[PDB]
Amino acid sequence: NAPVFTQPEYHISVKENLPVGTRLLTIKATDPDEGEVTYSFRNVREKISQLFQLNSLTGDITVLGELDYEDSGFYDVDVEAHDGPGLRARSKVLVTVLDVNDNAPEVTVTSLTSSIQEASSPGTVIALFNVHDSDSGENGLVTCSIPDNLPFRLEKTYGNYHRLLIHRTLDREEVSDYNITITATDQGTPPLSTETYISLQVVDINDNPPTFTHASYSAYIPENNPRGASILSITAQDPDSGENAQVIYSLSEDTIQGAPMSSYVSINSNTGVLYALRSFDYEQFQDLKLLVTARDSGTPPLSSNVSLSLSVLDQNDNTPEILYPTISTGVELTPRSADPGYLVTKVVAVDKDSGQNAWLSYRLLKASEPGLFSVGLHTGEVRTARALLDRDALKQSLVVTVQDHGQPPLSATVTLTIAVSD
Ligand SMILES: *[C@@H]1O[C@H](CO)[C@@H](O[C@@H]2O[C@H](CO)[C@@H](O)[C@H](O)[C@H]2NC(C)=O)[C@H](O)[C@H]1NC(C)=O
Ligand SMILES: *[C@@H]1O[C@H](CO)[C@@H](O)[C@H](O)[C@H]1NC(C)=O
Ligand SMILES: *[C@H]1O[C@H](CO)[C@@H](O)[C@H](O)[C@@H]1O
Ligand SMILES: *[C@H]1O[C@H](CO)[C@@H](O)[C@H](O)[C@@H]1O
Ligand SMILES: *[C@H]1O[C@H](CO)[C@@H](O)[C@H](O)[C@@H]1O
Ligand SMILES: *[C@H]1O[C@H](CO)[C@@H](O)[C@H](O)[C@@H]1O
Ligand SMILES: *[C@H]1O[C@H](CO)[C@@H](O)[C@H](O)[C@@H]1O
Ligand SMILES: *[C@H]1O[C@H](CO)[C@@H](O)[C@H](O)[C@@H]1O
Ligand SMILES: [Ca+2]
Ligand SMILES: [Ca+2]
Ligand SMILES: [Ca+2]
Ligand SMILES: [Ca+2]
Ligand SMILES: [Ca+2]
Ligand SMILES: [Ca+2]
Ligand SMILES: [Ca+2]
Ligand SMILES: [Ca+2]
Ligand SMILES: [Ca+2]
Repeated sequence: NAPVFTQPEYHISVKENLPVGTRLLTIKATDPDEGEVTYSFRNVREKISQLFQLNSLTGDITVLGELDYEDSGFYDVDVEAHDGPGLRARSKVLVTVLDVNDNAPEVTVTSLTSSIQEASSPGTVIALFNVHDSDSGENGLVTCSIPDNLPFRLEKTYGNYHRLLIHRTLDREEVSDYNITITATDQGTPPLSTETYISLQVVDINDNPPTFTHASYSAYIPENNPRGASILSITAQDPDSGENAQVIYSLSEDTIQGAPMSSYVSINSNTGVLYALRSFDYEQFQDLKLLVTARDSGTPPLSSNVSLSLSVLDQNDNTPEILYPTISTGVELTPRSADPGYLVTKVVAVDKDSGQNAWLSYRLLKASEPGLFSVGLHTGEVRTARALLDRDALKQSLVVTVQDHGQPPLSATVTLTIAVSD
């Protein structure tokens, strides 16, 4: 009779990743009469013909083309058998393909937002993306990941549609740009990830003013100073960017000695270098109060004020004046009967400067009769040091020198003519 298969249908359950040529199964037919047995496909299917290879003699079924679960999951194959002339025996072969997580998730970004205002309202849609995975089961479910520390809340809009919203108010002065990476994680083991990142640039509002490094300033200038002298350097900082962060310096206008402030001090608008336009004579005025403003470009401008206090330092640049005596007989008198210590005269002198530069000391330089008189060091009193004698001359002359105590010191000289009275 006809041959007999060991089973009218053969089953197998294999994974889709089975290498080509791997033996799938083996079909057996036997003749019961007492040989040569043919094994051939029955109704050849083009997909089944490409995907499965069997020879007649071995009767083994091996893989000819890679099986993709995503293409087809079940195969119904018709097989028969010949003994030569006799009736062809029929038998089915059923191949169950299993799913292997061999497709990482594919993320398609539908909408996006590439810029956001600093003081913007939270809740703006940053991105609306959808993820699709070709695999099946838990190998096909997908989760969307965003860095944890970054303060935003991501939620799923509907089904596999997700939204990326702003949970925390944004401020440009913290970080400039963003490289936000959403990583798609597969649930099937081992998991397969596919990450996609989006770029962003933060809009910058002019909401911060320029701030000075010190709440108040104070500089010092010598009395005489060159034209265009470098007095100070001022610097203010603006945490913004672009036009909204440039600094421009100005000197608020006041009046000194009836003259505008622009007469003595200028500032460079770009570099806070304070320049002195004239020399500040200490005996004319000692100090001036200034106000420095710093603004930014763009609209509207945003500025700040700082209180500068400029002080001129005195310099010994004035010789003492001897107001007494001047060129009334220039001759002072002294009695012949004058006791020791008689106040003959007293030198009067002043000094335009201040402090040690206005500290006068008078000393005796030259005397017609040496031990007769005495000049008070700090009072300038010309007095008698001894009693007068008949030998002493009728007309006397002293040379007094007035010194200031500055650095370096300056002196003056005066000759006193003192007549001896009788
Ligand atoms: C965002 O950052 C990632 C890094 O986390 C960047 O990825 C780099 O890409 C270059 C170019 O192909 C690779 O050579 C590096 O290996 C990647 N860095 C890694 C893996 O850490 C990505 O290009 C950035 N994109 C934007 C828009 O900023
Ligand atoms: C600067 O002037 C503004 C108003 O013009 C004022 O609000 C501010 O207090 C002033 N600066 C200082 C340090 O007082
Ligand atoms: C010019 O130079 C002086 C030093 O001589 C600085 O102190 C000033 O700030 C400016 O830079
Ligand atoms: C601001 O910039 C000036 C330059 O003009 C410096 O001299 C100052 O010390 C501050 O850094
Ligand atoms: C008065 O005295 C001072 C200091 O002794 C001198 O520097 C000056 O020239 C004048 O003679
Ligand atoms: C006082 O005396 C001195 C002498 O050294 C002169 O140099 C000066 O001009 C003043 O007459
Ligand atoms: C007064 O006269 C004397 C001369 O003894 C000078 O030395 C002095 O400088 C001042 O002219
Ligand atoms: C007496 O004479 C002297 C010059 O010898 C003067 O310096 C003095 O002021 C007074 O006239
Ligand atoms: Ca596959
Ligand atoms: Ca698969
Ligand atoms: Ca997958
Ligand atoms: Ca801000
Ligand atoms: Ca800003
Ligand atoms: Ca600003
Ligand atoms: Ca002077
Ligand atoms: Ca002076
Ligand atoms: Ca002086």
